[PDB]
Amino acid sequence: TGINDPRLRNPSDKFIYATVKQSSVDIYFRRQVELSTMYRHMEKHNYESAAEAIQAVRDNKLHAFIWDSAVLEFEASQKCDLVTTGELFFRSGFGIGMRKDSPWKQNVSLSILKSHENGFMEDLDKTWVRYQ
Amino acid sequence: KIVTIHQEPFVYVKPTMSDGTCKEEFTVNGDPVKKVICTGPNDTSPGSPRHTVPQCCYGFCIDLLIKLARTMNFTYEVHLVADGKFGTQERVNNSNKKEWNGMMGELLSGQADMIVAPLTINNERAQYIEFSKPFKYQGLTILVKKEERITGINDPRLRNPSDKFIYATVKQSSVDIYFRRQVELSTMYRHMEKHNYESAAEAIQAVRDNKLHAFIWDSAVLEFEASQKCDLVTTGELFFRSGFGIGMRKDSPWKQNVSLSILKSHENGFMEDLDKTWVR
Amino acid sequence: RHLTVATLEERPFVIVESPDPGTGGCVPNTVPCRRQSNHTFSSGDLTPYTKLCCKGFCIDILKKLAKVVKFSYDLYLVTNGKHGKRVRGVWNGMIGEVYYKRADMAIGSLTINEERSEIIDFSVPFVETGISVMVSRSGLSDKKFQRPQDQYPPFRFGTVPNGSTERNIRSNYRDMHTHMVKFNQRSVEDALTSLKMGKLDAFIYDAAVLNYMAGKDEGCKLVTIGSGKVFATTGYGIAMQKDSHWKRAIDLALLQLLGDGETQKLETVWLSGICQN
Ligand SMILES: *[C@@H]1O[C@H](CO)[C@@H](O[C@@H]2O[C@H](CO)[C@@H](O[C@H]3O[C@H](CO)[C@@H](O)[C@H](O)[C@@H]3O)[C@H](O)[C@H]2NC(C)=O)[C@H](O)[C@H]1NC(C)=O
Ligand SMILES: *[C@@H]1O[C@H](CO)[C@@H](O)[C@H](O)[C@H]1NC(C)=O
Repeated sequence: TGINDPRLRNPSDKFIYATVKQSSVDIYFRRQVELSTMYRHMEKHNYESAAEAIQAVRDNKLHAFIWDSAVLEFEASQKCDLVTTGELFFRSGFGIGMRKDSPWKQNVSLSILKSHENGFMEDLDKTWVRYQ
Repeated sequence: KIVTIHQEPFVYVKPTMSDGTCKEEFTVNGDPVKKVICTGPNDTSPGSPRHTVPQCCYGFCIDLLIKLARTMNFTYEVHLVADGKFGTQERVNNSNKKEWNGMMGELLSGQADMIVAPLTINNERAQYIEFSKPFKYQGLTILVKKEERITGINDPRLRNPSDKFIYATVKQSSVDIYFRRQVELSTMYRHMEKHNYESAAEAIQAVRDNKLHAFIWDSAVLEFEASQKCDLVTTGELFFRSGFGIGMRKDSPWKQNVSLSILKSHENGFMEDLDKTWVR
Repeated sequence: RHLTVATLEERPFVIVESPDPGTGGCVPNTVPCRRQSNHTFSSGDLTPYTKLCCKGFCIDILKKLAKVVKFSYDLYLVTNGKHGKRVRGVWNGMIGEVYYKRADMAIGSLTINEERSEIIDFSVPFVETGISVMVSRSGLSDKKFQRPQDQYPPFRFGTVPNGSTERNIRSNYRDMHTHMVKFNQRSVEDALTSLKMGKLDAFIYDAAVLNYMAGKDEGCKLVTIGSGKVFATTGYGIAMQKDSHWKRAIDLALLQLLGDGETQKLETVWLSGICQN
């Protein structure tokens, strides 16, 4: 049941769950001190990439994999042999991040916003993620 | 001095006969119910001619007070509360200081020396009235008739009040204090001041008449009426669990006596026998 | 503004752990704690007390109490007896450490009875609990309990001795108490494993701990009666020294915080279960 299952609310040895080490969700679980116990489980099973964890779940080596939405529903819609669960409890954005000093910050911001009002990434989604 | 409020799950009040005594009514086991003569107004004061007519009264709290009195060997006087409300500190009209009313006020004035009722323990009362250990455990829940099973205290339809859904509680009561403390719930408190009732009977009948939609009150009261009246169901879990504890005046010596008495009553389950006598 | 706090290990409320060797201490939510070490058991000054990290529900509530009433505290685990019993007229455990004043207060799976009450001043109970029976998958009026030593193959059930539950049973059911002393158990999980194959029929103990058991039980074995049918309704409360001044402050703070509703969240995060329903 999403995130509020005592299966995950209370860490359990019989159930395996993890993510990729040195990632953003690592910081999420680190700042969520009350979730540190599950972070303790993280220390045992953290992966390095997505594909091998995906295979492990398909091999049932990993019971559940927490990760970002977009990639995950993409994989679900493509392969259909695995099922997603839980709502997007952490609203976030994929954005172009870069150095504070360089002047392209505002330029790239306005350009991507213009593409958004132009629906260019909507066309990209149709090209890559949608129609699957 | 005994003061209380008529509460069917705990306090049964009936008119005495012309001769001025209690009816010889016996339990299903054949033993008579132990009843006393509690004086006080004949019906609620605004609708009443303010006649402090003594009436027969008996029940759970009466049974336990009789037991603990036999344990401590002291006589008593029984008289229900004048206003019929529980009470709280309030900057009343034309005043400045927040003042109690109800049995707390009657005790602080000295009209009664100790309370016997299914009273809820709250920190606000704790500063002024000495609560002993709880004698019963209970919770707070919601009651409806008989389709949108209400979502306890997590339904938005409660969080954003609607004119289609009408709900309230009792004024100057513990639930009022609770809804006043949680400022996040204040909007429902703002709903409260629209339709708040004065006693359980009229609210229960109105819900049975669908004048109200749902009523927030004690778990024990609602389950009692459901097991006896039927046709109405509680919903949602006990969002606030607490105790009914026998309260009494600050710093009077009897607190430790009654505390250990209720402890030993829980030891032999005598209160459980009382419940089986009153809750089947 | 400093107090002496002592407890022992009762899983869902008390968790003892070795401090993180890679950090020296450990992660937050834990408090330093140590062995009950007397003058003879001081074990030298090279290691005056083996640091341990103690965390749990009681730890969280005492943290909130400290942050509200503005008092400090030192924690040490208890060894001499589990919690306390008038052993030959002499109390042990936290009861002994408080009544004889090696300790200031007490916290944990402290069931309030009458005897402890005249012996030790208690607080308002911060959580409710009581007697319950759990069996693998009927009432204190049943012949299964009324006279389990009269008919059928002898019904094999028991509990842990030297406990408040044992005190009540011995004070009400001396014949059944004599039967139960034949079926005493080393630990709660020991009897749990015993009944997982059927060494003992049912266990009689605190309702809360069995709720924590069944809620996390992989086999989902439920108590003798739905909702536990908790007998002898009691709770867990803070234990104070006789007529201690702290009583009013701690009671007021505890009741105020209980009314604020965060204790509901603490119980949701600590004692919730999976197949409890
Ligand atoms: C219960 O209430 C009691 C009165 O308010 C009080 O405890 C009582 O204390 C007196 C004083 O010791 C006891 O009286 C006995 O002792 C005196 C002095 O030795 C004798 O003169 C008496 O004859 C008698 O033997 C009472 O027995 C005692 N009451 C009880 C019930 O024990 C405390 O407020 C409360 N104490 C308890 C234990 O509940
Ligand atoms: C009767 O009550 C008096 C005063 O309350 C007390 O002194 C006496 O001990 C009691 N007797 C019994 C048998 O309880």
